[PDB]
Amino acid sequence: PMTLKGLDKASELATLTPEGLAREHSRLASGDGALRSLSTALAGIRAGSQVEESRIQAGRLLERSIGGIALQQWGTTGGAASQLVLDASPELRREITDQLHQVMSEVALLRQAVESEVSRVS
Repeated sequence: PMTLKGLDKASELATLTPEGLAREHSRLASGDGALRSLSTALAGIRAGSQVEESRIQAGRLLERSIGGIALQQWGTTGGAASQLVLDASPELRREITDQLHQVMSEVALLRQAVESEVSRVS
């Protein structure tokens, strides 16, 4: 459940911005960071879900290249994503954001899958 919460914050990533991209990134990449939690929440599902699909779906995302930078990057500072943003700002926020929103879309598929497993337990 806690892992899902981490992914829940990812919902904000779908509403990321350019201004916050430079700032939110740092914060979103900090403790509890929605950007960082997104990557963590995903990893949590990889070993949090009792379905190979959850891990496969999560893994595929964790291995996915967001904004041209691995997703695992759009969830931590000092990565390639940081450099990617260092270049594009207004456009990145447009494309990167558009991609982020889409990234969460797929996460919802895996997310719901996890809830289904934890739900079935009930």
